[PDB]
Amino acid sequence: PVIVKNVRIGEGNPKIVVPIVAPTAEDILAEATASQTLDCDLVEWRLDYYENVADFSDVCNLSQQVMERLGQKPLLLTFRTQKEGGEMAFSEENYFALYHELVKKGALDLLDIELFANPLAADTLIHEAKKAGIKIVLCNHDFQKTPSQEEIVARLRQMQMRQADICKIAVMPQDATDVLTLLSATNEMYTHYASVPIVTMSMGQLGMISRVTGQLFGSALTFGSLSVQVLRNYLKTFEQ
Amino acid sequence: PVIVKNVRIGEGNPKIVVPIVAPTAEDILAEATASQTLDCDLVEWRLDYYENVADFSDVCNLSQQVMERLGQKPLLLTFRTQKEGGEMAFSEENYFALYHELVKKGALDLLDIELFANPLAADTLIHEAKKAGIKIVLCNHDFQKTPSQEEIVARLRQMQMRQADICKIAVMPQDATDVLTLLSATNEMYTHYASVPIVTMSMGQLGMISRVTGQLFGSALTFGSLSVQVLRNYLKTFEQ
Repeated sequence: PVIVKNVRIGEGNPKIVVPIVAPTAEDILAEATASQTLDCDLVEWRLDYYENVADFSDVCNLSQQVMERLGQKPLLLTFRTQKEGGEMAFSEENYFALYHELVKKGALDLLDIELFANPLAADTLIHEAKKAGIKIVLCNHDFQKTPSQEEIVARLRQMQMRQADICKIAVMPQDATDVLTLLSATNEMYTHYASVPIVTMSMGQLGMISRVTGQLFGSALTFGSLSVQVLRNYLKTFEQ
Repeated sequence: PVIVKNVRIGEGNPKIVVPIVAPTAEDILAEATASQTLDCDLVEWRLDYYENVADFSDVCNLSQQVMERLGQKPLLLTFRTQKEGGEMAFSEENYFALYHELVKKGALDLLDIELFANPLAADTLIHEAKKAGIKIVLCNHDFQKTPSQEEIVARLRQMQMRQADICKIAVMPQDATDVLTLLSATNEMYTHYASVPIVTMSMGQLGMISRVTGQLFGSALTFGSLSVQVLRNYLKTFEQ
């Protein structure tokens, strides 16, 4: 169980994550302040939405102001790359340079790193982040399709092998079978291979059940904009 | 799609069944009247709870009174046998004799017959009930375990082969894998073999999700005492 600011990720009910996707600084701070009265456990600031994300110092400073308003909720920072659903084109070099800077002079508790990004660069980044006390979330997103159950499991297993603190995968269902594929992949990974927390979801309207069944099948985080209030309520209903 | 009093079973969202399990006629009538303002689509009266179920004429008359109070919601009549989770010991002979009288002198829209009951007696009953315009629900309940995915499918296919209007199976999960097994069995039956509506569920707290996922995986009916209020709300949230 990964413990950050008293939030026990990988224990009890799935912890709730709200994303900030606002593009202006002013709205990003407002929504951070708003999280203080939202029924969630942590906050993900999505970097690839931020209009000034190419200014790495602006981002580091802004990250400080966001943290100050979070009422001691963990702050996850994520630059989702374009090939996995992200908002903007970004060179690999800028991808790793931004993260290295946040690690040095930014505020954050967890760092999102895509499994498929340049591993040599990513591994070096991982150790620099961990040294700073940042928890690592390795992750993969397929927004077009659902890989086979074995491939989802293999990807989750490769993240754990790369010393992820938390392994995450999101896949896009095209029918109800794909949702089962994701749910089963989640169950197999969790019961048989996982010794760190894992996070999975089947995206879209078809995969929505995957966002409230985390306790049953072994998914330790769920993301809420399903809204965060409905999410907590639904988690309690399906609580084991 | 089985259409009964305008309830289109097998289309759109899962239709909600509220059971009546009160033991006295007084409370059974009270609950039938109360269903008129409950957010449900039909009503199952569990005969095996009824203190006077052995008085077949009393049951026939009571069913008439129940019907008058249903605001034109379909009435499903069910005697669940002990071996399948029922409330009382009851001979095979009295089980068929009860249903036969109901077919002739009772009021009911759907009749619940268990797959494993004496099939020759059961088939003769089925044609008599259909002749009286009654829909047949062939069904199986395992309240202690979950059979293999293939067996669940085979039982559902056997129910359809015996000319069921609706095929139903409830199984008992012992872990998360068992719930998936049931959900997967549902999906496979629905997509590859079903030409009549099917109803599936994984019992208990573990399998609670299978009560709100009918539209996604192919289950046409869901039962709520989850309460009927919560159920409809939850069906709308996960609606496709």
